[PDB]
Amino acid sequence: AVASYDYLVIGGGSGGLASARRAAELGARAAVVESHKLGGTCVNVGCVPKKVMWNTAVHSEFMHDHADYGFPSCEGKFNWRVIKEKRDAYVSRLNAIYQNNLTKSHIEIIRGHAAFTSDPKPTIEVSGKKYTAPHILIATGGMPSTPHESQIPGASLGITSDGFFQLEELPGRSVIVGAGYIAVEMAGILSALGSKTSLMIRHDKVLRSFDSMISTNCTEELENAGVEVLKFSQVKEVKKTLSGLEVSMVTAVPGRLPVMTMIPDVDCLLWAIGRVPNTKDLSLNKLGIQTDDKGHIIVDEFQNTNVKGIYAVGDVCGKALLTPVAIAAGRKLAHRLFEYKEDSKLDYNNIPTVVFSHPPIGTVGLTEDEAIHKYGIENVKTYSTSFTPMYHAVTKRKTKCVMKMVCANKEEKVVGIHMQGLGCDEMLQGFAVAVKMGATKADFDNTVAIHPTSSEELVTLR
Amino acid sequence: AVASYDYLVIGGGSGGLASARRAAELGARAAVVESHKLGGTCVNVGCVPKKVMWNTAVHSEFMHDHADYGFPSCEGKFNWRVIKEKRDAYVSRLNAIYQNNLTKSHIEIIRGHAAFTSDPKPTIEVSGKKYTAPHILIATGGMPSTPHESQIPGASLGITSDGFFQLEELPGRSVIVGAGYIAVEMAGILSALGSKTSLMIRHDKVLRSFDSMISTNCTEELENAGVEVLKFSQVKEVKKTLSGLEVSMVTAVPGRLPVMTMIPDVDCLLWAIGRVPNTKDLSLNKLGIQTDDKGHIIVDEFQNTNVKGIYAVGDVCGKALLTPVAIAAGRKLAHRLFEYKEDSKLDYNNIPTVVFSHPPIGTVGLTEDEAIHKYGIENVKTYSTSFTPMYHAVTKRKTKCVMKMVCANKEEKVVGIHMQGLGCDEMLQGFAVAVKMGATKADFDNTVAIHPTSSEELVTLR
Ligand SMILES: Cc1cc2nc3c(=O)[nH]c(=O)nc-3n(C[C@H](O)[C@H](O)[C@H](O)COP(=O)(O)OP(=O)(O)OC[C@H]3O[C@@H](n4cnc5c(N)ncnc54)[C@H](O)[C@@H]3O)c2cc1C
Ligand SMILES: Cc1cc2nc3c(=O)[nH]c(=O)nc-3n(C[C@H](O)[C@H](O)[C@H](O)COP(=O)(O)OP(=O)(O)OC[C@H]3O[C@@H](n4cnc5c(N)ncnc54)[C@H](O)[C@@H]3O)c2cc1C
Ligand SMILES: *SC[C@H](NC(=O)CC[C@H](N)C(=O)O)C(=O)NCC(=O)O
Ligand SMILES: *SC[C@H](NC(=O)CC[C@H](N)C(=O)O)C(=O)NCC(=O)O
Repeated sequence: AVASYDYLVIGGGSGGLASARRAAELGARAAVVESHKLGGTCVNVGCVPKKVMWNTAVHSEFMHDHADYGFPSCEGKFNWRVIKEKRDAYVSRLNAIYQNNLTKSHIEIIRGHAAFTSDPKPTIEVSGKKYTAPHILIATGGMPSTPHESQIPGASLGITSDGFFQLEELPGRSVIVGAGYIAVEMAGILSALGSKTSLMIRHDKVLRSFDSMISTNCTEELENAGVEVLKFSQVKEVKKTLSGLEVSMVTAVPGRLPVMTMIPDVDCLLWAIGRVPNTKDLSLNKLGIQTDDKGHIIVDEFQNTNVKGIYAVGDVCGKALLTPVAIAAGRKLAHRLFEYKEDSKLDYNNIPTVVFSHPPIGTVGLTEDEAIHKYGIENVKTYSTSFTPMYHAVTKRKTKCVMKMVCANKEEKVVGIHMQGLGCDEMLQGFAVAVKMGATKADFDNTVAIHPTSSEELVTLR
Repeated sequence: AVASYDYLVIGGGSGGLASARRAAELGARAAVVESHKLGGTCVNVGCVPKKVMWNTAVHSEFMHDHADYGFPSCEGKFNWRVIKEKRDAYVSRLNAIYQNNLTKSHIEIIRGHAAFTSDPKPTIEVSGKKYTAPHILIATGGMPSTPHESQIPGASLGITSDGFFQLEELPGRSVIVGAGYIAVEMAGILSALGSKTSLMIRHDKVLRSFDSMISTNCTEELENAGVEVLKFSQVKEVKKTLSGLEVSMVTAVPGRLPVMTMIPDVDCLLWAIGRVPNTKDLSLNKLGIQTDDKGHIIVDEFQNTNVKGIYAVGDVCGKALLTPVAIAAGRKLAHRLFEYKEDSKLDYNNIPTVVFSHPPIGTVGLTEDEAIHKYGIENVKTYSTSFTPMYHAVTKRKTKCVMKMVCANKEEKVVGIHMQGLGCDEMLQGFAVAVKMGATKADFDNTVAIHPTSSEELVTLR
């Protein structure tokens, strides 16, 4: 027997939840399949617990300033277990909320692991029961990458971001491998909270896909906060020792000779080297659904797979791996399918990003170099500033704020905004709305500043 | 003898500095007259020292959360003298910077008090020396209002915001009189830093000129932080006592009878009841320059006075009493006069405001009621939310975030944004650029959210 629905969603994370909820608002008879915990990566091992830990780190960093602001110093050690328990309770509250959001919307929850069957009409099986719909969304997300043993013997002795959220104590000594935003965020949290932390990167700077100003500044800020940035460095082997692990590293700086270094007494080795899509056990081959060589589901601009009636959104597709992107793509898809809006799709240009470094980073649009490639060097003008926020006027510890505006053509259309500094996490959203609207530099300069803030610096560049 | 300039600016605060510096860039031979300290109210007794004290208060409030975030509590008393000295040093650094900005621009600094003379050609005298120009800008600012003794005997025993910045110790007991932003900010700082604080207001709520949602929320947040809000209350008399002052108050709540209350043992009585323009000793009558009954210089939309070749900007005109407004009006005036741009003027609509309450307030555009008056009730739609920021997921202390979007007509043009919450101080600027550009609700909803932030709530209202 086969149960039929209007909409079957595989995965109860950001993209699947949002798409199912919007489809149900439009009248669809929907079901969500979930093998683990509702909320997916965002709620359980991603956005939310990361942010709680960032808030904890931020608090610690600021308290380094308590005597400078007139208070007796706070000479106190952090207790990781206290915040771990509170973080876990919050996650549990969210799991309950998202379950209720589906129930209240009359969306069926199917608990178990879905795979496709060979039925020519697309059908899935979950725990030996079959389900079909004219519309099936694959929203199964991804998972952290780990090196293979054949490449890096002992790599399984390391953990990933998933294991980070299972830690019950602060590691004394941490080595984070990677140079992307997850690596940066994890290193900054562990160091702020008192771990002796190193960040191992393949080149000279972190965040190399970001604007050059951000890549440079973020690297410098990491070092100024006490993160040891191990440049031009790669892990060759990991061994268990009486104390933690020993990491064998090769460093090969341009202009120097390669050198092997052992890093002893490592408590936490964290691989933050990429993400792999969760498609291996879906039985995609039974329907000929197209993937790349990494396992990502291939889609068009409307989130269609190569198979009629099958769609994919979110991290499983490998493009713009953010919660709001999964959500927006899922909602736009629901309006296309169930409101019949044939042009409903997500625009992947001008998606804003925040990285929860110390201080945070915000970016939207094109890097300076991307704009030069697109528009021509003679047709791009940048404006930038660097300053110390007035929060630090009275402190011995310092952080900087850097801002860059990238403008194109005679009208100076704002095609990119890039910044790092106190407040940049909350500052970016509104600027992203202006950029999406096609703001020019004149539109910024025509807006009266708010004083005293960091944000006014973006409307007073000259 | 009379020295001639292209541009004479009376007052070296925000408006005068900015206008003189822009005129000099355009080639004007300019001079600034200043009787006290360069930087005016902004640097010396306003924006900057207020913000330092807000940062100090904010730090204190957050440290109330230190144990909840896993650290041993910070059981420590504040030392006002520590931050007072650091604040004063910062002010001195700024005085030196603005002096240098004028010198580097080849702007003459004339030290002393200016007044007009009776010369038919507009001329000023400073320390017995006369100066003239075809263009004279009056940018003399204002000062705090204090009640007259004939109205409130003993009112001179109180202080104003000026005296707040001279305090050398934390008052044990403070009573702040007023219901506008300065009163709110001063009460919140004094209470956060440990003073037993009352805020005395004439009606039921603070910030009555702001959107109703903000007025309500700000009042509630003050009370939840421990500020005693004395509603429907007015000072009748002040007397010196062996301990501080005794404030005689009359309270007259609608539906109840009036009652007299003595408030004993008050260390600081702070009048925050308004601002008066600094025009009494300018000898404006010698040239027939027009003022209102409160002393404000009357201007047109181009900052012209009623006398050819004489202009006014900033607080002396009584409209939109903010530093960036003075600056922008002064710069626009310089382009009009010295670049010959006859349409160069400041648009006073859609000026954004932040109030440094706890948490901060941001607003731009029309209140809901102003929009209903302008557009008609049937043509205004509001969207709002209220939530607890995730910073407080792990804390026993709570603050709320409230947000309101005011939309007009079928297209839902965003004509007002109003919020209070963590981050709102840095969040508003970019939204103000969108509003100034004529954003509609669709423009907001077309912008991809940034997660997890408070700011995303403004682009996901339904
Ligand atoms: C450490 C970390 C920090 C991050 N920080 C941020 C950030 O600050 N902001 C941001 O916007 N993004 C951030 N992200 C990215 C964001 O979490 C992801 O982009 C988003 O969760 C992806 O949503 P999704 O719906 O594609 O997949 P997921 O949320 O991963 O959901 C997929 C769901 O499918 C389920 N599932 C998988 N296969 C099956 C199957 N066959 N049958 C049934 N169920 C199945 C899984 O159990 C899971 O619940 C972060 C991620 C990580 C790991
Ligand atoms: C407590 C407080 C907090 C504030 N908070 C903020 C805030 O957070 N953000 C914001 O944008 N605004 C804030 N403001 C308002 C802002 O400070 C003022 O709007 C701005 O300083 C006004 O600038 P101005 O140039 O008009 O006048 P002023 O800065 O007052 O400058 C006038 C100058 O003229 C000089 N002067 C006066 N008469 C003469 C004379 N005849 N001859 C020579 N010199 C003379 C004075 O000494 C002074 O230096 C605050 C103000 C106060 C008091
Ligand atoms: S961490 C869980 C995610 N929540 C959000 O990203 C907030 C979404 C906004 N409230 C919005 O866009 O409405 C999530 O996965 N949400 C799925 C959902 O259905 O909201
Ligand atoms: S508190 C002194 C004031 N500074 C600002 O308001 C910052 C101004 C911005 N940097 C800008 O608009 O450029 C001030 O009074 N400034 C006068 C000046 O000439 O900047």
